[PDB]
Amino acid sequence: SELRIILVGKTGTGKSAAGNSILRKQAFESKLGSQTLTKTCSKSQGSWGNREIVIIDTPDMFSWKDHCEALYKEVQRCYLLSAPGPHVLLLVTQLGRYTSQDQQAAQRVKEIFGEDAMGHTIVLFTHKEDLNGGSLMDYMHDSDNKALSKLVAACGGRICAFNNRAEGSNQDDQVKELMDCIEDLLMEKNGDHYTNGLYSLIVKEFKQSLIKYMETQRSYT
Repeated sequence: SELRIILVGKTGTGKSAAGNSILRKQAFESKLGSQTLTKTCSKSQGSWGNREIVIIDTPDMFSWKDHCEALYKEVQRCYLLSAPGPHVLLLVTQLGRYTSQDQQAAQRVKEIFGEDAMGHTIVLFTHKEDLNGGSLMDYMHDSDNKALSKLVAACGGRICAFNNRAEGSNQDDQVKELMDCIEDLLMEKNGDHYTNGLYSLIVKEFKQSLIKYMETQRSYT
């Protein structure tokens, strides 16, 4: 009955702080008034509605253009920490600021986890206060950002808004909204988690397979 979530997103959008909001603790390094840069994967756990939540935070470099040795090592770490596969990938973006770099982060999710990972992805929008009291759905409807529309479509319209600084009922409400989105997704998937050939495989063997897998995914994109 455990729920495994992987966090991804463009640098500066606040994915680690979103993880902390969900778990209601300082699970991942994130300091008010400073910019976060996550160098290595880590995991933390909490609960919601009597089930255990396992969150895997990823290095910022997953979202970048790079293919260094450390990248392959950390991807293998991410797969080991999230095995036998994530129920949800949470792609973290800042409201009103979906740029080429967010597009790259989305492309990298497909590269690292497979294009079909979009079918278990939910788009988070941080800085929800910038809706100025309007609804997120109206914001999506009225947005002329074509790349953002394409991401939201790939994700089956699954979206949620957060203020990472939320407290009390504001915090409880945003986490509940996310959990409701997750529950709807899992109902539709008969409770299935996402998986792929690399999860099935689960150090040198994995590395070689991952490089080939990523190359294949780049072509599809």
